[PDB]
Parts: sequence; C-alpha cells; structure tokens
Amino acid sequence: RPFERDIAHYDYQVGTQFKSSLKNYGFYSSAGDSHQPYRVVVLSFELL
Amino acid sequence: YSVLYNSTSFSTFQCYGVSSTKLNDLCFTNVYADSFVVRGDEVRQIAP
Amino acid sequence: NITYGSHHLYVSSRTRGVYYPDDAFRSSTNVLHEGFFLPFDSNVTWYSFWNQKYSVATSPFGDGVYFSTIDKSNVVRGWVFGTTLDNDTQSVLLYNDGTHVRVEVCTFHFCPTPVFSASSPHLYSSAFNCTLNYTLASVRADFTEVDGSFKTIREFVFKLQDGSLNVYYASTSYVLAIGATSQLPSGVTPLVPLWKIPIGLNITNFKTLVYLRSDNTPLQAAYVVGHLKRRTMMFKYDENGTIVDAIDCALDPLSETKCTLRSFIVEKGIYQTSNFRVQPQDTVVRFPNITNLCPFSEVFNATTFASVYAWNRKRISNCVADYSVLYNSTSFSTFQCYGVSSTKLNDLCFTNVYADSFVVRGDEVRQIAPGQTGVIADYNYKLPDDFTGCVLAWNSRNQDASTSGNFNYYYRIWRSEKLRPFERDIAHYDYQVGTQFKSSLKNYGFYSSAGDSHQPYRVVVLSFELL
Amino acid sequence: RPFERDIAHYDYQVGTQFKSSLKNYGFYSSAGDSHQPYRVVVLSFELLNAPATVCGPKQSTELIKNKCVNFNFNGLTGTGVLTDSNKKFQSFQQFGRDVSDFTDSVKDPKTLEVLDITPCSYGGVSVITPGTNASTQVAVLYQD
Amino acid sequence: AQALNTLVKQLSSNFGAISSVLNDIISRLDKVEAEVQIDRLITGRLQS
Ligand SMILES: *[C@@H]1O[C@H](CO)[C@@H](O[C@@H]2O[C@H](CO)[C@@H](O[C@@H]3O[C@H](CO)[C@@H](O)[C@H](O[C@H]4O[C@H](CO)[C@@H](O)[C@H](O)[C@@H]4O)[C@@H]3O)[C@H](O)[C@H]2NC(C)=O)[C@H](O)[C@H]1NC(C)=O
Ligand SMILES: C=CC1=C(C)/C(=C/c2[nH]c(/C=C3N=C(/C=C4\NC(=O)C(C)=C4C=C)C(C)=C\3CCC(=O)O)c(CCC(=O)O)c2C)NC1=O
Ligand SMILES: *[C@@H]1O[C@H](CO)[C@@H](O[C@@H]2O[C@H](CO)[C@@H](O)[C@H](O)[C@H]2NC(C)=O)[C@H](O)[C@H]1NC(C)=O
Ligand SMILES: *[C@@H]1O[C@H](CO)[C@@H](O[C@@H]2O[C@H](CO)[C@@H](O)[C@H](O)[C@H]2NC(C)=O)[C@H](O)[C@H]1NC(C)=O
Ligand SMILES: *[C@@H]1O[C@H](CO)[C@@H](O[C@@H]2O[C@H](CO)[C@@H](O)[C@H](O)[C@H]2NC(C)=O)[C@H](O)[C@H]1NC(C)=O
Ligand SMILES: *[C@@H]1O[C@H](CO)[C@@H](O)[C@H](O)[C@H]1NC(C)=O
Ligand SMILES: *[C@@H]1O[C@H](CO)[C@@H](O)[C@H](O)[C@H]1NC(C)=O
Ligand SMILES: *[C@@H]1O[C@H](CO)[C@@H](O)[C@H](O)[C@H]1NC(C)=O
Ligand SMILES: *[C@@H]1O[C@H](CO)[C@@H](O)[C@H](O)[C@H]1NC(C)=O
Ligand SMILES: *[C@@H]1O[C@H](CO)[C@@H](O)[C@H](O)[C@H]1NC(C)=O
Ligand SMILES: *[C@@H]1O[C@H](CO)[C@@H](O)[C@H](O)[C@H]1NC(C)=O
Ligand SMILES: *[C@@H]1O[C@H](CO)[C@@H](O)[C@H](O)[C@H]1NC(C)=O
Ligand SMILES: *[C@@H]1O[C@H](CO)[C@@H](O)[C@H](O)[C@H]1NC(C)=O
Repeated sequence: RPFERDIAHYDYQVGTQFKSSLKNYGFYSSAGDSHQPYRVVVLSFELL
Repeated sequence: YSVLYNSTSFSTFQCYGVSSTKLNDLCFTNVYADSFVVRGDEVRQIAP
Repeated sequence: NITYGSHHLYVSSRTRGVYYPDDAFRSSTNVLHEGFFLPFDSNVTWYSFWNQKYSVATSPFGDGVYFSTIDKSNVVRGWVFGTTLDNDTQSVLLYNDGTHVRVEVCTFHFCPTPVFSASSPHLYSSAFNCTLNYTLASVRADFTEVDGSFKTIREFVFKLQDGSLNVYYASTSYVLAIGATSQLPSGVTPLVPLWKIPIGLNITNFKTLVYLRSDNTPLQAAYVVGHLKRRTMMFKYDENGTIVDAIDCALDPLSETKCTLRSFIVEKGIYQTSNFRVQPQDTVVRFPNITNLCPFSEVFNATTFASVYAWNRKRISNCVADYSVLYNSTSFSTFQCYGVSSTKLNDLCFTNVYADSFVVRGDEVRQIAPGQTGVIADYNYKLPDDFTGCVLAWNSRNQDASTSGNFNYYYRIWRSEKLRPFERDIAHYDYQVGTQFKSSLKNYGFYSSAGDSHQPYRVVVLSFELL
Repeated sequence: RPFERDIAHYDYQVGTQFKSSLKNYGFYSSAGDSHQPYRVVVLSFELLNAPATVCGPKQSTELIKNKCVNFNFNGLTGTGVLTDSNKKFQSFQQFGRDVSDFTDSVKDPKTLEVLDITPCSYGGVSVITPGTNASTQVAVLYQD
Repeated sequence: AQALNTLVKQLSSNFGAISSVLNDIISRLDKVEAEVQIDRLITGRLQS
C-alpha cells in the first residue's frame, strides 16, 4: 500500500527451494549509469 | 533549494500537486522526507 | 504459360459490400458508420472464366478492395498481395491448398501468371526471408469440377489497418445460369469479420489465384473486384444482432434525407439535409519554391559550442528544414517539441526560426523544458511557459570531452534573481559565500571516462513563429 | 506506416554515390548507456467481446447471486445483482449490452452460463412524511 | 432567494479541478498547469 514499509525478514518458495525475499545490490564503481547507485529523497507536502 | 546547487547535482527534480517553480513562494504545514537508495534504472519507479 | 485471352465486363455493384464495422453486439438500432465502404450502384469490374477465358490481372488495392466470386467448383483458390509481386519486395500469399487456408508472408520469386495445376501448386519457384507461415482455418475444398449452373457467391472485403490485413467474409446461395446476364445479387448480405492477419506490409496491388485442369484450361467461374471509398453509411441492426438493411448516404437525395435523420422510413414532408453528397478527392499542396537546405552542418557540427550562461542565438531563414539529413551523422538523444508535433514538422512553414546552442551536463538536459527548476533553468537558460519550438540534444563526447578533461565550458552557479525567459547574463561578478567571495561562474570538467550523467551534451533549442 | 515492416535490401543515392540503406550497430562492451544495446519488447493488447486468451494472475471467487455485489468477469468490472439468465447469446462472445451501453448480461468463464446483471435498487422509492416538528414516523411507497 | 443562494453555493464546486479556490490553483501551480484547472473552473461557473 502507499507509504507502507515492510522490514520483516522471511523466505519464499521458488519452485521447491526456499530463498530469501531480500536481494543484494552490487554497486561497482565501474558500471553503467543504469546500475550506478542513486540516492532518492522524496518530499511530502501538506497545505492545510 | 538553491543552497544545494553548488554541491548536489539533481538528475531528477519532479514535483506532483505543486509546481517546482512555485516552491520558493509556498509555505507548507507539514513536510516529510523519505530517503533510500535504488538502482539507476529504478528511479522511474518512484512516481505515482 | 497461359496464352488464352481475357474478358472483363463493367457491371453495377448494387447493394453489395456491406460488412460489420466493429465487434459490439448491437440490437434494434440504426447506427451511422463512417469509413471505407463500397459505394452503392458504383462501377465494379466483372472478370469471367467460362468460355475458356483467363482473366487474371494485377488490380490496384487502393484503400481496400471488395472481392466477390461466383462459381460452382471452387475455382478461385486465393490471392497474392504486395506492391511489385517480385522478389525485390515481400508479398502475402493467402490461398487454400484443399485442406487448409494458409497465409505466407514471404519473399517470392513468382512464376509468370501464378496458378494451380489441379491440386498441384505452381505459384512460386523459391521463397526466403519469410516472416509468416501458419494456417488460419481447416476447411476442405476439392478441385473436382462441378457441372451445371453457378450455385453460390462468396464475397470478401480486404482492408489494411495498423499493418494488419482484415478479411470479411459472407457466403450466399445464388443461382446464376452460364449464359445469363452477369449481374450481382440484390438485397443486403452483411460480411462478418473473419481474420486479422498481422502481415506488417505495404499493399498497393493484388492478384487473384485460380486453378486450371490438368490440361491447363480454365474452369467456369467469375470474380468481381470493387474499390472501397471514403463513405458514410447507416446500418439497420436486427433484434438478433445481424445487419438487415443499409443506406449509402452519398447516393441520392432520398438517402441523404434518411441519413440526416436516423430512420429508414421517412414520413411525408420537407426535410433540411446535411451535406453528404460531395467529398474532397484531391489535395492541392502549395509551398514556396525555396530549395536551399538549412545550415544544420554549421550549427550542429561546430568545433566549439557556447557555454550555457553565454548561449548563442542564431537566426535561420530562407531555407528548407529537413531533419532527416541529420540521421546518418547525428543521433539525437532528445527530440521534444512544444506547441507543435514533431511528426508535423515536415508539413509546416515557419515565419521566424531561432536556434539557441549551448553545452550542459548529461543530467541537466531535463532542465531545458518549460516550467523546470534547477541551476541551468534558474540562472543560465530559461524557456518561456508558452514555448513554441523543439529542444534537440545529443551526446557529444568525441568533440567536447578529452582524456585529460575539457575545461572550456562554464555555467552560472548563483544570481541575485532568477532569469526571465530567453534572458542572457554574461557579466562577470563574485558573490558572498559566508564571509568569502567566490566567482559566480563554475567550470565543467568533461572527462572522456565518465558516466553519461557527467558526459557533455550539446543542446540546440529551436523557436518557431506561426503568423 | 504504423506496424509496417520493410526488410527489402536496396541502395539510395547520397549525392552522386550509392550507399546501402542499412547501417550497422557497433555494440562495444565499453561504452556509455546511450550507445549500449537495449532489447525492446512491445506488447499490443485488444479488449473486445471475445473469449479471453491472455489474462492476469487474479484468483477467482465463488458466485454470489440475488445480492448486490461487485463483480469482475474477464476484467470487466461492475456492481449489480446477479441472477440466472434464460438469454441465448452468440458464441465466442461474452457480455450483453443495451442501447444505453449498460451491461445487463455476462457469460460466466467457468460454468459457461449467462447471468443477468440488475442494478441495485433500480425501482423508485418515495417516503411520505407528516413532517419534522410533527412526527418521526414515515410511510414508504415502492413504485411499480 | 433560493436560486440566488444556489448560485452562490455553486462556487464551492471543483468541476473536476484540483480545488474550488482560484487562489490555491494560482499559487500552487505555474501558468501552464494552472490554465487547465482555471479553464475547468471557468467552464463550470459559466454553466452555473
Ligand atoms: C534587472 O536588473 C535590475 C537592476 O540591476 C535588478 O534589480 C536588482 O535586483 C537585486 C535582486 O533582487 C536587488 O538586490 C536586493 O536588494 C535588497 C536590498 O538591496 C534586498 O532585497 C536584497 O538583499 C538580500 O540579498 C542579498 C544577496 O542578493 C544579501 O546579501 C542580503 O543580505 C539580503 O538577503 C538584494 O540585495 C537590487 O537592489 C536590484 N537593483 C536595482 C538597481 O534595483 C534585477 O534583479 C534584474 N532582473 C532580472 C535579472 O531578472
Ligand atoms: C481461400 C479463402 C477461404 C476462406 C476465406 C474460407 C472461409 C470459410 N470457408 C468455409 C467453408 C467452405 N468454403 C469452401 C470453399 C471456399 N471458401 C471460399 O471463400 C473459397 C475461396 C473457397 C474455395 C477455395 C468450402 C467447400 C467450404 C466447406 C468446408 C468444410 O466442410 O469445412 C467457412 C465456413 C466454415 C464452417 O461453416 O464451419 C469459412 C469461414 N475458406 C477458404 O477457402
Ligand atoms: C526467478 O523466479 C522464477 C519464477 O518463480 C523462477 O523460475 C522457477 O524456478 C523453479 C526452480 O527454482 C522451477 O521449478 C519453476 O518451474 C520456475 N518457474 C517459472 C515460471 O519459470 C526462477 O528460478 C527464479 N530465478 C532465480 C531465483 O534465480
Ligand atoms: C555552497 O553554498 C552553501 C550555501 O551558501 C555554502 O554553505 C555556507 O558556507 C559558508 C562558508 O563556509 C558558511 O559560513 C555558511 O554557514 C554555510 N551555509 C550553509 C547553509 O551551509 C557552502 O560552503 C558552499 N560550498 C562550496 C562553495 O563549496
Ligand atoms: C549524410 O547525408 C547527407 C545528406 O544526404 C550527405 O551530404 C551529402 O553528401 C554528398 C557527398 O556524399 C554531397 O554531394 C551532398 O551535397 C551532401 N548533401 C547535403 C545536403 O549535405 C552526407 O555525405 C552523408 N554522410 C555520410 C553518408 O557519411
Ligand atoms: C462504370 O459503369 C458505368 C455504368 O453506367 C459506365 O457508364 C462507366 O463508363 C463505367 N466506368 C468505367 C471506367 O468503365
Ligand atoms: C529475382 O528476380 C530476377 C528477375 O527480376 C531474377 O533474374 C533473379 O534470378 C531472381 N533472384 C532470386 C530468385 O534469387
Ligand atoms: C508455367 O506453369 C507451370 C504450371 O502451370 C509452372 O510449373 C511453371 O513454373 C510455369 N512456368 C514458368 C516459366 O514459371
Ligand atoms: C534476405 O535474404 C538475403 C539472401 O538470402 C540475406 O542475405 C539477408 O540476410 C536476408 N534478410 C533478412 C532480413 O532475412
Ligand atoms: C510454410 O510451411 C509449410 C508447412 O511447414 C511448408 O511446407 C512450406 O514450405 C512453408 N512455406 C514457405 C517457407 O514458403
Ligand atoms: C432470431 O433467432 C431466432 C433463433 O434462431 C429465430 O427463431 C428468429 O426468427 C430470429 N429472428 C429474426 C428476426 O430473424
Ligand atoms: C562536422 O562537420 C564539419 C563541417 O565543417 C566537418 O568538417 C567535420 O568533419 C564534421 N565531423 C566532425 C567529427 O567534426
Ligand atoms: C474450467 O473450465 C472448463 C471449460 O474450459 C469448465 O468446464 C470447468 O467447469 C471449469 N472449472 C473447473 C473447476 O474445472
């Protein structure tokens, strides 16, 4: 759901094996811009 | 946001519900900031 | 091969060629449909195969064709669609082999006068680079000759939309004598949508395929070819969903009266009618006779570009703007037009054209747009909100980047106020950062070994006027 | 033209010389992302009154009839009352429409039966009041 | 009196815009984005 955060650690079934649902980012310095790490800052505003 | 110009070069500045050129004349009642790191090709997914 | 002569007639189409224009199940409604239809009581060419006369010719396709065959022994086997029907172009081969209906988009070296010899096919000598081969339906149609009179009429409408060949089909029982007058049946027989074949081709001509006997003599048959035109029609839908009546609104004043209302029955009276009779048939293009091409090599292939704070404006006039010239040399990573469509640029004439050229970073190309916020938009180059023109950018690392690094490009980091649209500030001054004074102009470091967000990009902004 | 493919080999005149109209991509592994090769897959969809061939991974639910419920048949959503139908409808087509483009009938994908769709509270309801500051009792007229 | 009061009360309708207040639309968006919402409000109020 929007603005929902799930930090629980659990595994899921891929066929018959169980693999972790968290995957790792490999950020090498010699790579393309589509694989370069990007820092994203999201601002939310209210005007009440 | 003009303070950050000499240090941070923004590859993405997209505003929703407000215009980015109008940000210097608006006062907000509530502001949240969400920070994370994604891949370069996943920046397009941070949008409604 | 087939040295026999031909025999073509000229009959009236009457009230044939009606097909379903959509897929919805409608009922008890009179619906106006606009599109490509066979006009009522129009010229249609009749080609006869009885009396041993071979009448196959390469008819033009146009905006769709109406095909109707009248036979008794399944003489017409299929069709060949294409442009030149040679081996330099790709052609569609839609036919029946006696057990299936096969479509083969394929590059054929067609035999002269392609025809079947009984069940043996003798269409093409060779085929290659052949992007479609599958069967549409499993129907049986033998090559045995049936004696007597003509029994059924099979009607077709072939249309091209979105690179797909749409086939509409209807079969009706129609008894016609061998020596009788060649004429089409009466009434309305709607053609149901049969197939959508993704041929992905350009079709301008089509040829019919028939089958002969083992002695290579034509059988008794006849086929009619009509051409669809841009027409407005009204169809009457039955309560069961079928089409039972049709009106061509451009035929006569009575049909125009029926089309002005939404009824097939008009009461006694005088009715004002909307214009359905006349449609434009020709296009008169009149452009000024200037022949010079615009100096795109002078601006796009310049040795050095201006900096973004000191962007260069150039006036373009008395020339033809052909952007397809730049395709073999310049690869545009950004072609965004405002106020006009980029696909419409080849059909437009501009009273005034300006060209603004500068160099920014790779990630600052997004700031060259109306209503943007950033260092370039605030302090270097701002577009108006009602901007009419196109923004052109392309990566230039073979020109404006080096291994040691290019440092000849500058941008303004600070101003006392945001720039107005199309305003340029080239004054040199310093500003206070805390207690120290630093220059308001910062230097671009364009190394050849860097990411595309830091690679130098050459931006050309065109401004148009339509007065 | 849209969705048109031209695979013919031919040459064109560049000034006075003739050059091939096909140009070659050079995809080096050490290059920027603007010159890196990209694989593009373009999907084309159609939403007609035809049987579903490709659909999404959404789990089905048991039928509820004679009740005002939300429904989802072959991606066609809506809200109404489902009832058993005596309608006979043409094959290789799914839902029935109206002159006002209101979906009144739909073929079930699993049981292969047509069901009516009746809008919830389609009849007129009138309330008769002696008036606030006179009473709180009301009388209800269910029209027709 | 009821017709005049209804005409007054119809000024609080969005008519498909982001807000029924013209000042919020003007102060939150730039000219191009605010033109659409102001045109929607103008069409609704002209209809009223
Ligand atoms: C077109 O040219 C005109 C004339 O040159 C120019 O007007 C100038 O605008 C600046 C920026 O608004 C004005 O400077 C401001 O003036 C007052 C007091 O002097 C204050 O509002 C500002 O001081 C703040 O900002 C300073 C840094 O900018 C800080 O050091 C200070 O502590 C304050 O925070 C600021 O100095 C300037 O007075 C006018 N000049 C004249 C002659 O009117 C205008 O901006 C140009 N328009 C463009 C480029 O669109
Ligand atoms: C080549 C085009 C071609 C088309 C478009 C075609 C369509 C077509 N042919 C059919 C039957 C038939 N139509 C034909 C024959 C023909 N029908 C024709 O339009 C033509 C040109 C022939 C002859 C080559 C015959 C003999 C049958 C009966 C086949 C059967 O028993 O299934 C049917 C009805 C199927 C049914 O009722 O189950 C369709 C839809 N068949 C074709 O062969
Ligand atoms: C990525 O996910 C897919 C889909 O779950 C995995 O494909 C399955 O792999 C298992 C074995 O691991 C097979 O038994 C299944 O038949 C596969 N399903 C499909 C739909 O292909 C795939 O293995 C995963 N890849 C990883 C984890 O590297
Ligand atoms: C970039 O600009 C910011 C904003 O002006 C500078 O930050 C100021 O730096 C001065 C000098 O050190 C300090 O006195 C101020 O307190 C700082 N202000 C803020 C808000 O941080 C920053 O130094 C500049 N960076 C450069 C020039 O590299
Ligand atoms: C790219 O295309 C342009 C435009 O057709 C070519 O420019 C022409 O080049 C020929 C010689 O090859 C000259 O005679 C013409 O006068 C040029 N025309 C224009 C309009 O400039 C250009 O050579 C092509 N570049 C290639 C193939 O590398
Ligand atoms: C089409 O048929 C009509 C019928 O009257 C005829 O007059 C006309 O000449 C025909 N057109 C051609 C091109 O044969
Ligand atoms: C293509 O057709 C030409 C005649 O136009 C012929 O000479 C040539 O052999 C053909 N090439 C093939 C079939 O590869
Ligand atoms: C002549 O027609 C026969 C069968 O009708 C076919 O096999 C042959 O290829 C044709 N001749 C040429 C030169 O294509
Ligand atoms: C077309 O055929 C020729 C000759 O066989 C071949 O060289 C070429 O690669 C083919 N092109 C395609 C697109 O299949
Ligand atoms: C199309 O497919 C059929 C069936 O596999 C094959 O016999 C025929 O040669 C193919 N036609 C071509 C490649 O032109
Ligand atoms: C509609 O179809 C039914 C069922 O086949 C048939 O009895 C009826 O006559 C048809 N109605 C019309 C008007 O053709
Ligand atoms: C760019 O165009 C100029 C025009 O004078 C030409 O000399 C040059 O070769 C072109 N190419 C490059 C890579 O500079
Ligand atoms: C599955 O679909 C078939 C028709 O394809 C239908 O007969 C059947 O009832 C459906 N459900 C189950 C549970 O098999």
